Amino acid sequence: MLVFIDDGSTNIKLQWQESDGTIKQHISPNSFKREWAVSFGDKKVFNYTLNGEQYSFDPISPDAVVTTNIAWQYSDVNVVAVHHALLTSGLPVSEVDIVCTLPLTEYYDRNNQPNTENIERKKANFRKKITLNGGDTFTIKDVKVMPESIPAGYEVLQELDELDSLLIIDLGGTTLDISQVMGKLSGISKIYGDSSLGVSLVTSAVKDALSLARTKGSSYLADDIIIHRKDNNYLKQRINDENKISIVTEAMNEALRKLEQRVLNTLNEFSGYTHVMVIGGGAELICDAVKKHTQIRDERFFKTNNSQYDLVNGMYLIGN
Repeated sequence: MLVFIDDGSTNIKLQWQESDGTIKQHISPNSFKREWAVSFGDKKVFNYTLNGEQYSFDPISPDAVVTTNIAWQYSDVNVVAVHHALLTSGLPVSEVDIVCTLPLTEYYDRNNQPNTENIERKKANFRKKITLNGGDTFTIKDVKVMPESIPAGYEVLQELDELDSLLIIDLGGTTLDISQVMGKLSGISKIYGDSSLGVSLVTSAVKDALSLARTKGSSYLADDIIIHRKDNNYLKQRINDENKISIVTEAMNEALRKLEQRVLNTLNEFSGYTHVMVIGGGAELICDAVKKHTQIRDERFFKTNNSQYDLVNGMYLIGN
């Protein structure tokens, strides 16, 4: 069994192909604590032992998900989170070969060449043996690693000429990933990552202009205000105050301009691309500005955003 794994900063997504031919997907949390979870036998608990330390699944509010850092990708918890996903996936316990991920700037070095040191370190991490109290665990055999953003653009790359060059612009909640890839994924010419640029720049500007609480509830409100920014009636309906509307609107417009400018300034470091692709949760917010700035023709511009499984699905298409 070959399992494709998107072990990102907020959760674990799996994709694999069953005996017949059906493609299955699964998502699991990244919430684990460094201690034994006790049960009086009333609720289900997962107690693990990895290198020496013990760990347990720590179920928390789907509203308090913690975003992890780069170092997390080489930790014990990373390994436990993957094994836990396999255990709750539905797959039968067994030996499995896997493909996991490393962030763009971790997979590649500043010379745009694959950083062998990091990749090998990622692979060695899954060699640690794991046990589960009260049951058995999967056994990870072969481990391959893929960079994060690029697989999401494979479907498009597949139809490009190897001499063609695709500029993949991936704007997320808190980060920006840009990479120039040769047609059919026949090579990489340049990679660029910014960890302080994302949709949050606009979201925080909105939360601040409304004095919204820190609750995730205000996050949804802010998300909605951004989504429906051009529909003044939607807003009047939401924010009850013509004055608040004007205030939130210009704070939002100001934040978006700064967003567009910062993204374009980074794009100014790339050159030689023939096709452009914009993806990520913030794709809608910069779509127009990049199209105008790159002056690329419509048949050479792509917006393949579909779902949260885009990445792992792309990984699947590449190495199924």
